Amino acid sequence: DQLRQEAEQLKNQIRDARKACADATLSQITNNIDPVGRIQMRTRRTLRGHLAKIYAMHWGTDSRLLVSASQDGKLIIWDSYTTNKVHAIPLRSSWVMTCAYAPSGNYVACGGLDNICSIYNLKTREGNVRVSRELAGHTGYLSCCRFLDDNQIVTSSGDTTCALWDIETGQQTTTFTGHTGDVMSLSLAPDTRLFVSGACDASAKLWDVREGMCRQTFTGHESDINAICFFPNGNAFATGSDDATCRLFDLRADQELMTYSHDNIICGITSVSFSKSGRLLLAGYDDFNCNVWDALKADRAGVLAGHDNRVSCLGVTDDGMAVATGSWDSFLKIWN
Amino acid sequence: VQLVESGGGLVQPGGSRKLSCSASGFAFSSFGMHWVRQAPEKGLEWVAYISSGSGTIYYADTVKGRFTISRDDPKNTLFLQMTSLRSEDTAMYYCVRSIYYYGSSPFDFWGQGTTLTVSSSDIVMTQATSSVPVTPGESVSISCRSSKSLLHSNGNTYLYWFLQRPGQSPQLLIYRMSNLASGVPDRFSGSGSGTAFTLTISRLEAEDVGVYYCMQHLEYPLTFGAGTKLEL
Amino acid sequence: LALAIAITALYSIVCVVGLFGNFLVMYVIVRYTKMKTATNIYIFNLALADALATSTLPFQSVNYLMGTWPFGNILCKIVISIDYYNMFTSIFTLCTMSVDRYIAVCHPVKALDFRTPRNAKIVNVCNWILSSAIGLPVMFMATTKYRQGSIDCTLTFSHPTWYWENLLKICVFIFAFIMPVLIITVCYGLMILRLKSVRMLSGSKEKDRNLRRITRMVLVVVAVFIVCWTPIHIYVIIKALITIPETTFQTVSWHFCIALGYTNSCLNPVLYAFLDENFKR
Amino acid sequence: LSAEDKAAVERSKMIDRNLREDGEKAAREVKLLLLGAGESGKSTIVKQMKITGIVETHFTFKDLHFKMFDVGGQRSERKKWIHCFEGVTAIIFCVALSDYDLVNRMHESMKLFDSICNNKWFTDTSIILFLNKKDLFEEKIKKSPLTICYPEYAGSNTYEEAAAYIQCQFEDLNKRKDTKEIYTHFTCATDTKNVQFVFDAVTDVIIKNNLKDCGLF
Amino acid sequence: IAQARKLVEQLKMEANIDRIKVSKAAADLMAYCEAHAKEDPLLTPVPASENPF
Ligand SMILES: C[C@@H](Cc1ccsc1)NC(=O)NC[C@H](Cc1ccc(O)cc1)N(C)C
Repeated sequence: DQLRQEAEQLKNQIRDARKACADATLSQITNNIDPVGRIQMRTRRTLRGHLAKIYAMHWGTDSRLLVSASQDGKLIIWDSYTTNKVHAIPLRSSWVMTCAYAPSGNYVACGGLDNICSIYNLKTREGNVRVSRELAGHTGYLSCCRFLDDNQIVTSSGDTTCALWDIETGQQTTTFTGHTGDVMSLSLAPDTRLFVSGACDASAKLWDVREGMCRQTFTGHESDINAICFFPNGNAFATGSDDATCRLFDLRADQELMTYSHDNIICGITSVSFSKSGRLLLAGYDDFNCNVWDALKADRAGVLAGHDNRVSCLGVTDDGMAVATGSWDSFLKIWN
Repeated sequence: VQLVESGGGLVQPGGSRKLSCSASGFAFSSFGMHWVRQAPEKGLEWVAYISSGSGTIYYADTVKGRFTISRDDPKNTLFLQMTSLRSEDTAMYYCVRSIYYYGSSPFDFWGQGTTLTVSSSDIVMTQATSSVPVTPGESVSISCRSSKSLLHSNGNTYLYWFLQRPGQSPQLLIYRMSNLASGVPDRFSGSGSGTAFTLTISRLEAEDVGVYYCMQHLEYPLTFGAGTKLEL
Repeated sequence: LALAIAITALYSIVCVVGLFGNFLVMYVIVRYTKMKTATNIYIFNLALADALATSTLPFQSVNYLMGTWPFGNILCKIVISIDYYNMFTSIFTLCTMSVDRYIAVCHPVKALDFRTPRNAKIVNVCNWILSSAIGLPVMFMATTKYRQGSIDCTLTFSHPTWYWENLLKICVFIFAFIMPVLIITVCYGLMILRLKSVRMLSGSKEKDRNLRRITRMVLVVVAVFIVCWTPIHIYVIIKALITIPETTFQTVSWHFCIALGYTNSCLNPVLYAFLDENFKR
Repeated sequence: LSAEDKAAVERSKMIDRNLREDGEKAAREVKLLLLGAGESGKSTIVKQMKITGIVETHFTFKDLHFKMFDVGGQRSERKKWIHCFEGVTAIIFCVALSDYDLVNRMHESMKLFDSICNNKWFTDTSIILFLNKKDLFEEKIKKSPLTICYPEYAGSNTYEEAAAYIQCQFEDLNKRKDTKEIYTHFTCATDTKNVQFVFDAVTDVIIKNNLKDCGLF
Repeated sequence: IAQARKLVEQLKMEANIDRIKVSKAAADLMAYCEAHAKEDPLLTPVPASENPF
């Protein structure tokens, strides 16, 4: 009863303190920065091995190999330089909505409608890729998963829950339960010490991995949050949603910084990533093409239009040399 | 992982004989297979190779025509048939595993060996020294030279370093001139540039004395080095 | 005389239409549909074969224009080969498309196993190889002769020509008119008989309009084939059977029959490419 | 020029042909999506077949292989994962005919049927509707008429009319009757004719897909 | 109704956060974006010699 009014008053205090900590907008500060100019990105490679729509994709830290997962029951690992298929792992469940590629390169992970995260050991004897481990405990479809190291893995599921697992033990070590809607995205900080997670309640929560409690909560979207990605310095992140708008928040300022939106855009976001320096924002849409925004000027600096269906996954190499976009036409495009 | 091969023994010269290499413990169908022989008083020499799926076969110029190589993937077996077996083909034959993708470690596992006995353009790899005195706890550096620059346009320097202990099959140490094979202690290190390579062993612990071989992999046929012996 | 230029003009315009149409069809396939489905290989094959067959038309135009063969033995030991080979390739790919559609409609579960893009390529190359069985003998046989006036090149055989040339005519008539018709008509008849009893084309007048459209396009395809290949075949048979004396009427009729024979090839991509609802996208 | 890369390219091509043959094998198998409200006959039709958030049931019938996907054991926002099932051959929707009076239940069943039939992803996917528990429905109408569920019902409280009225109510929930077809069958346990009905509907939709592929349609 | 206590406790914990002025955060963002401008192949088109794609 009175606790609801207490929560209302606390939210009141939070947002007029956030207003009290706002002086000038990002646009007002960055009006003095020269625009990046119209950048033209040409497709350099087309990885054509998948038969169904591609749902996930992840780059290696060496920025050469990339893993991609399709609904045809296969996740395959490509050498992007030569377009050769290094590996082709068949999945026990054809319903895969996420995949991650370990920073060491020794493992890959996948998951989906089966509520199980499967870790495959790439670098083993016997010359085959075998299921190193299966993680169960989530009661909803897995939306995302990232590798903290060779033994710690963070998953987000559609049961409004994120979890940190010890792979060797095989069971959850931490359970983050703050969201109310289905968690659909995930992004680790560059230091892999805290991470953000955007859910279907139009809210993005920031979690401290070590202690397991939510630090800050960010609102501002009207619809489901589909993608999230930290800024390279780790002090900001961008989110995309179904209301066809992206927005850049800030941790220390604790409030939204910029809103990337165009009246010509009416289709929701599916994937968000920054560039090497953070000056560009790459956003994948349902209108079958990617957009490149000036992250500081908030104007569409470019368009990546080469896909015949919606772009479902998008990633940028660690060295920033290229950007890979997957889509529902079963082809990956490596742009540079 | 085991590759046990048989089919040796005394053979009348000019006849025929086949060697069978049975493999158990790995996905045999996904590995390319090599036959490499070592004469009773000489170094290693590449004989034959079949790719995965038998789609590509190569033979050394010495045994081309006389020798043929095949595989039975469902039975996980490797076959080398030899016809007109002259007296220069008496040697110990080794069954070698090698898988080629990006960042793989080919030539990583070797069989134990048959002991066939017959009664009576190529890149040249030169290990200048042949025998080196060594004291435990010290550091040594085996050298290798190449007639052609092993460095390729894509940045890979295809040089492999193998170690053969007395009475044992050779063991992979270094692949592509810098990478350590799995299970190899970090004391070994590889370095060098085109046509000049070095294998450095630091704080040399014992029980690794043997013959060090220096093999190229830029072009077929694969030519080994002469061999460098480490003795206490 | 006027008809001497009118007939070669007809040849040239038919050739231009056939070329342009088939080149456009192949370009559209390779640039927009990319030959991805199980079909769209057959349409590409048909367009290629029709273009190749129509490419010879200027040669028959020149031959009639000057009444001789200026191109010598170098070319018509292979352009007659091209013509005879491509007529069979186009006819057999038409039959293959008809059989493909019959299998797809009247045998669904078996079509699941059979008709795949790889098998489409296998059947395509098989058709080309089998048509080589007439492409090659006509290549080894089309020796140039010395005509009554100056020159011409036809097919010559050994003793007896009484038994070999008529055998070739009967064989080409049987394996290019009788079998193709008895295949495509039967297959497209059984397909419509099956389609009459499909719940997606039964009521709901829009669906009846769809069924009428499907059967109409099938019937127009078969009718075009019949009307385009019957005249030349019957003219060849009557010429080989009953003597016909030369006049201004027999030559124009014969050239008109040849024109219709290649008119099938030029009009074929209108029926099989521009009437395809996959191309209407 | 491709010194040790030739073996890498050969491996790439070989695993590519394995991918091609696996996809060809998977393309010859009919996928069905099983849906329906809770406590319905959704489970009892799997027993009619010869036979965790996803359930897969493989069964073969007359040289045709069916993968039936049950998704009811997953509580999440359906719009976040239903697009995964786009391109499924057919949707088997189970409705309990004996729940017209219990709680109303057919109101939620019709709401779910309307939501899933007119969905942006299943705009043309055929629906096979299984009206289960028809035998139990016999004595439910002798004591409780159809008027409770349907206020505007005007007819004799007989199976031969009430069941037909219910089927007509269910089938008229699609706005695209010219592009999608709804097959209805009152589930019977006699000689497993349900599998035959599924086979017939799947054959019709396969024929339509083939007609679309060949461009005839 | 035990969720209300956790919700209000978490809201109270989130309230006691030392905010930073938006001007300073924006300045830090632009300083980071300009300090690494040269080390970003996507911004400045790299010559084909150093481009692996
Ligand atoms: C003038 C003649 C020779 C020539 C000159 C340059 S190239 C070929 N050209 C022709 O006869 N063209 C018709 C044939 C069809 C046919 C069918 C059955 C027969 O018994 C005889 C012919 N062609 C369409 C394959």
